[PDB]
Amino acid sequence: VKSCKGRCFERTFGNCRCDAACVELGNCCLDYQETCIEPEHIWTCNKFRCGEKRLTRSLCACSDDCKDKGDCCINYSSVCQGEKSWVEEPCESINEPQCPAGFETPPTLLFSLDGFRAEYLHTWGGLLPVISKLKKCGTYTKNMRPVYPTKTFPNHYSIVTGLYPESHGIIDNKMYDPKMNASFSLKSKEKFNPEWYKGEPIWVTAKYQGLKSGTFFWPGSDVEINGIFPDIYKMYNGSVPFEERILAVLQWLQLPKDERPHFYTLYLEEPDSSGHSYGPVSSEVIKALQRVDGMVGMLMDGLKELNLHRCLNLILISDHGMEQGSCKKYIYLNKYLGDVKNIKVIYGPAARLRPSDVPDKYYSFNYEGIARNLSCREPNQHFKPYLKHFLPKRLHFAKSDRIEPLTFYLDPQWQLALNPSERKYCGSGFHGSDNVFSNMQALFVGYGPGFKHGIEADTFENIEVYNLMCDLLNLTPAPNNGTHGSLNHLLKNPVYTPKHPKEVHPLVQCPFTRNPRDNLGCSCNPSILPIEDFQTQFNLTVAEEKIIKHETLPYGRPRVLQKENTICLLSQHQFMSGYSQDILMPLWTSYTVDRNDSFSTEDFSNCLYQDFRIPLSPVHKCSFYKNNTKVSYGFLSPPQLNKNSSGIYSEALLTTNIVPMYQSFQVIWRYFHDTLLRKYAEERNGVNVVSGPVFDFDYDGRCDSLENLRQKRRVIRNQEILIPTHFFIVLTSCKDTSQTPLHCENLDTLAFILPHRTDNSESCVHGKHDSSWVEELLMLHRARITDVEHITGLSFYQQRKEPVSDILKLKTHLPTF
Ligand SMILES: *[C@@H]1O[C@H](CO)[C@@H](O[C@@H]2O[C@H](CO)[C@@H](O[C@@H]3O[C@H](CO)[C@@H](O)[C@H](O[C@@H]4O[C@H](CO)[C@@H](O)[C@H](O)[C@@H]4O)[C@@H]3O)[C@H](O)[C@H]2NC(C)=O)[C@H](O)[C@H]1NC(C)=O
Ligand SMILES: *[C@@H]1O[C@H](CO)[C@@H](O[C@@H]2O[C@H](CO)[C@@H](O[C@H]3O[C@H](CO)[C@@H](O)[C@H](O)[C@@H]3O)[C@H](O)[C@H]2NC(C)=O)[C@H](O)[C@H]1NC(C)=O
Ligand SMILES: *[C@@H]1O[C@H](CO)[C@@H](O[C@@H]2O[C@H](CO)[C@@H](O)[C@H](O)[C@H]2NC(C)=O)[C@H](O)[C@H]1NC(C)=O
Ligand SMILES: COc1ccc2c(Oc3ccc(NS(N)(=O)=O)cc3)ccnc2c1
Ligand SMILES: *[C@@H]1O[C@H](CO)[C@@H](O)[C@H](O)[C@H]1NC(C)=O
Ligand SMILES: *[C@@H]1O[C@H](CO)[C@@H](O)[C@H](O)[C@H]1NC(C)=O
Ligand SMILES: [Zn+2]
Ligand SMILES: [Zn+2]
Repeated sequence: VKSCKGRCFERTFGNCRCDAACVELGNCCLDYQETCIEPEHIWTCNKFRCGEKRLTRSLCACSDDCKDKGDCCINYSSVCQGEKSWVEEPCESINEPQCPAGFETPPTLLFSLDGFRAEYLHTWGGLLPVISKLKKCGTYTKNMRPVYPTKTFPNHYSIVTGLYPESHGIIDNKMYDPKMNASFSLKSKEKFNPEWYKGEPIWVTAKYQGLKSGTFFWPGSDVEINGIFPDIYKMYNGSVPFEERILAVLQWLQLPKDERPHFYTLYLEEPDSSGHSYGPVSSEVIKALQRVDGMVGMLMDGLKELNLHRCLNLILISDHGMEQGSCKKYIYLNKYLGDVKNIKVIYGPAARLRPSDVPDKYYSFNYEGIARNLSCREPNQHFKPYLKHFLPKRLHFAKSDRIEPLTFYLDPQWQLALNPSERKYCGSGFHGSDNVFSNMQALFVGYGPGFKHGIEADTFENIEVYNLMCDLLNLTPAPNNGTHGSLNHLLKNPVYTPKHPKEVHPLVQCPFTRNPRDNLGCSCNPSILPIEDFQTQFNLTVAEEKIIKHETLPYGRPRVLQKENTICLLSQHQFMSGYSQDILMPLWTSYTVDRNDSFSTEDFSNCLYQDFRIPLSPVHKCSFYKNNTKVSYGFLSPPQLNKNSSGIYSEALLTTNIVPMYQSFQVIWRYFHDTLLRKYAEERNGVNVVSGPVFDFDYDGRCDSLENLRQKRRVIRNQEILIPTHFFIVLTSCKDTSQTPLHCENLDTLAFILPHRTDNSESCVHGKHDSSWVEELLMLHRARITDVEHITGLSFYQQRKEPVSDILKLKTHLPTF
């Protein structure tokens, strides 16, 4: 008499009412809403609904017959039969997958929570029980590094292609292509134009190898790519409630095996939506995090009902993080340029500049002009104009013609526009900043038979996930920017065992040739002890060679993977090197600074000794460089480093150990070898060094072919000289500072690809100590060893006893401080 249970919408006499008219009269039963109305709007059972008379308008049922008719709400068993929800069960390991026929290869589901920054789980884990249990029972990283720019379409498409945006063509949510003379927008018909989307998304990879795919939203999944759609896909519609998306995927997993997909996707707009609207630290973001946690729980409860919770490989992921924007942390360019109307500026933290008159002036326009106009205009300026090829190589943001030739690099929390009118609310949450900023780091949790249990992996990049998903589905990956095997440590049973790459040609021989001691035009410091008998000093016993090889190449010599190359090994007492006769320059030197080594202050300028192992060339003579305004030279292995004396190491002054070097770059190079290298050596109990030139004239992150290098030589004093685009450095010590670089159990690495520029305008030098700015520039231009490998065509560490996959893990690491 006091409850609507069983009598929804039936007229009553005397009892509280359960008809629509009761509301206005205020004589409804206490439970009228929960019993009769709520079921039309919710996907959950509760203590009011358990044993309900079936309602015709209810989204799912909590009636006694719901199991038989198979339309129970997902939480029915937990709430109405007192069984445990997935999250309530303790972790148990999934060694053998428990799958139906059709799933001999188990399915993989890629579940994106847009704008879920890694920090949300660090801080709010206690409010997020389901995601917290997936972490506890699964494979987790505190930080997954997204691609630059840290935006939705770029990162989602990178996750399913393993490609940098510069290569997959989706470089932002808004772009212009000058060859197509079209603009890309998420609100335009151009979003569906196949021409934008390059590479091979995993659902295409899967199709070619006999697996069907089912996407409930993913950037690109509603587009015909290489003539292919997913076998099941949805036209984007953000209004579709999360519950309906999850329920649909659970229907696809019940398809008969002939039509049932193996690869699934799920995309939710939260907590990105709430992040923008209310900021990453807000009541709205907390409620949004609890909601997506509940939705993940709904999937797991759903998989459990289907007995697929020990079958399906789930990758819970996000595209990027979220930062608090501020109207006080917004740069407007009109302050420096005036209210000009000939330029269009892409606003945000990944701001870019382009002429209005396109495609006509797209290449011809004076980018360099505005670049110089906007450099070092204030002290502690919060932005930096960069021609795209001068951006740090770690950002891999230049190759595409869709990347405007002038870009801006913004400090954390800072954004940029032309003027206040051409942006949105400045106080909103935002993302797009440098992919190494803490608040831009993303979520990754892997749970299922394929994944290890209770593992916390070191930080990895989302471009590695394509290969991982391919391994989980026994697919052969399309060519991508991931290092295949670098994530084998996440997998119970790795399917791909990587091998170190084999070098194409063997080392050529550079033998001693008797030739006349020639004048090089050098005014050598009298301090330096010249090389009196070369043939004597460099005819080494195999006993003596083995001592040097062990001290300078403790990890093995760099191997050269280039097609056409003639490299030869040069021994010296303190360093080894690979010399290119084809470019008259070493491709790499290797030496080791010990904790108790000496660095000389004695001048060694305009001093060189002839190396009788290679033909003498005009560009190897002090005379070529004497009062030369266009280029100078520098040494790879540092002459300042003496082990046997307290003077200058004479063997380092050989013509074979010099590289063309702009006078402005010498400031950086000197500071590194005089100050920093000594400090590193002390702090780490020694440091092995490998340094060399880099030639990336195509600014594509790859070493240029020898064919291409011929046409890139400059003419200076009627000599053909090849000037490096960058210089690389790779420092290697031990994790354990009790050990020296020659006897490490575990390698601690730190690599740089320093840009080789005619000025130091990048660093805004004037009125600041030399000390500060050089370390700041090194930090900004750090790189993975894998980045160095791709851009030099070298391969390091091939003599380490570690398995290959462990070395790939080490080479793909990027140091964060
Ligand atoms: C990330 O991974 C990417 C995929 O592996 C990789 O990009 C590939 O780069 C190579 C070389 O730049 C591209 O391969 C072709 O190589 C020749 C060079 O001789 C190009 O000329 C050729 O272009 C073409 O032009 C022809 C016109 O006559 C035509 O017949 C061809 O069909 C073709 O259009 C190729 O471009 C390859 O396409 C790239 N793939 C993609 C998807 O971008 C990146 O280098 C790698 N990034 C890093 C930093 O490692
Ligand atoms: C995008 O997804 C939206 C949410 O799924 C969807 O909106 C919803 O569309 C349904 C259509 O059934 C509306 O229901 C209306 O139509 C039925 C059919 O007879 C009648 O009961 C009523 O006239 C009812 O108003 C929902 O009201 C509506 N839901 C919401 C929250 O707006 C869109 O249709 C989807 N598609 C596109 C392309 O926009
Ligand atoms: C490149 O695209 C631009 C912009 O769409 C084109 O410019 C337009 O030209 C038409 C022809 O009279 C006019 O509608 C307008 O002057 C422009 N339209 C807009 C929307 O700005 C241009 O024709 C295209 N082609 C080339 C190669 O320049
Ligand atoms: C079906 O393929 C897709 C998947 C996602 C798409 C998308 O995802 C987004 C949604 C909303 C915001 N804006 S937000 N999260 O602030 O409200 C951004 C990206 C935008 C446009 N098309 C898509 C097609
Ligand atoms: C920068 O260019 C603007 C025009 O866009 C000009 O008015 C201004 O004087 C320039 N500022 C310099 C050169 O510092
Ligand atoms: C030329 O080089 C010498 C030292 O070799 C240097 O002291 C001098 O400044 C330079 N001369 C000119 C013309 O700049
Ligand atoms: Zn996003
Ligand atoms: Zn966003």
